[PDB]
Amino acid sequence: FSTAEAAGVKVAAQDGQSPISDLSVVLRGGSRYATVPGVSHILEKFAFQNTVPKSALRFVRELELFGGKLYTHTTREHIVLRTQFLKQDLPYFVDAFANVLKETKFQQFELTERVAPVAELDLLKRESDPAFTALEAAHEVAFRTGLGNSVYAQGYSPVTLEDVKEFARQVYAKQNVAVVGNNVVPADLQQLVGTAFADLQEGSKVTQAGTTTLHGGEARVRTSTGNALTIALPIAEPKPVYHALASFLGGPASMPWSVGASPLAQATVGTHTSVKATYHNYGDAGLFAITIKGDSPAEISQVAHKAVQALKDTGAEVTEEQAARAYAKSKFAAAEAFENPDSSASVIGMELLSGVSRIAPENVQKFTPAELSEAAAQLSASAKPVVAAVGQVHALPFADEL
Amino acid sequence: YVKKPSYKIVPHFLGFNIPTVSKWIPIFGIWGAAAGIGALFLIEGVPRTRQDILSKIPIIGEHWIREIPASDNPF
Repeated sequence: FSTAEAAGVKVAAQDGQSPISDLSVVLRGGSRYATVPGVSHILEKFAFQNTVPKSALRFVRELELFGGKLYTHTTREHIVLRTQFLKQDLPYFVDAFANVLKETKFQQFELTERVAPVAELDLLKRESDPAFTALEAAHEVAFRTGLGNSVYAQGYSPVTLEDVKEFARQVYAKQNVAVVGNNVVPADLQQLVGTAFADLQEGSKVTQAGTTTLHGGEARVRTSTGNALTIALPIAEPKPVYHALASFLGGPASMPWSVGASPLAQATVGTHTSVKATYHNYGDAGLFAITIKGDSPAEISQVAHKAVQALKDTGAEVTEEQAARAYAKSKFAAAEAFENPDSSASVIGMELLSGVSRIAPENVQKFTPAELSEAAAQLSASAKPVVAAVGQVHALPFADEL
Repeated sequence: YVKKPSYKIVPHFLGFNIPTVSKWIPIFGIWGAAAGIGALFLIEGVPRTRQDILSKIPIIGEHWIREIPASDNPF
């Protein structure tokens, strides 16, 4: 991805040999920057609504003629708007993004009838998985605000048209916008962005209201639709070793009809439960989480104990074999993330919008058994453990039990 | 490079356009035949229908040329 600048907008493109191009606008407008709860989700859903030059209806009918597709999502850091089309149709897509950022008519009926109902279905689909809920709850406990804001719009706190219009006034500005073009000729994209995004406001960098503060605690989301448990450990100094530790501890199987050779995978033997360790770097803080879902609260409780033990055991000693297995699983995870268009866009988006240089999968550091065990030791000896239980919460573990 | 999709709006009225209607033109034809045959069948008994239309059809037309003998007709 050759990083450049076109009319004040950071543009990164990588040419390829495929008939398919992906163009993504990455906006610094994720939920950590959200003025009011849920506004970044609503703004994401308000992309490709009526603009002054082109109605939502006309856009969709013309997109069907190009056979293009549209993908949008919100993270804690970004809003990502991606289009996938044939290479030759690049100018149309650039101009479409320009219309969205410059000329969206944010109309009250779109919010009531189109945008908010779709945002609500989006969230309900995600929450069907109790593990999603548990990991969301864990961020809320760990960070409270900023990273602790909900990503998604909720019913209890309604977003108004004035909320969304104000946020868009901040976000849709040259200072908060990065363009990422996969299989796009880099010189051609710079020329097009340079003409189309010239009259976009300059604006100012959106910032998190307040510094990131870490907290421990418990969340007990009582649902009737499945059971899950997250054990998170907030990290004050995000370090790349936690990727290796996440992949080492593992949890999912690398093979059909198997349990797996990872410590966390082996904690689920004899139970219909699954586990996944994940590490979330947010630049200024991190979260190391272990999420366990299952149908039995008794089995979840059983696995949860084994999971925290596994982490303690790792803090004791890692073998050389296990450290190499961690390097391999971690390099692979890095590679596939840079391939997947959704995650790819945000990776270069972070490089462009912040200044965090991307770590190429081929440059992923190999951590010795000493470095891995040291990282696990810090986590086992955390002052601020977070536990989010979802489901039959009376039957799930508590932080002080773990 | 393509800047714009290439299309036109065809003339339309009450949700009909010429491409669509043209597909149904033959069907209106057959319905018209069906209505014609049916109508003619319904009035086959009317003497004027026989006199003016049916008796004039070649070969077949003699089916409708029938005379009552003057000996058998009170009127």
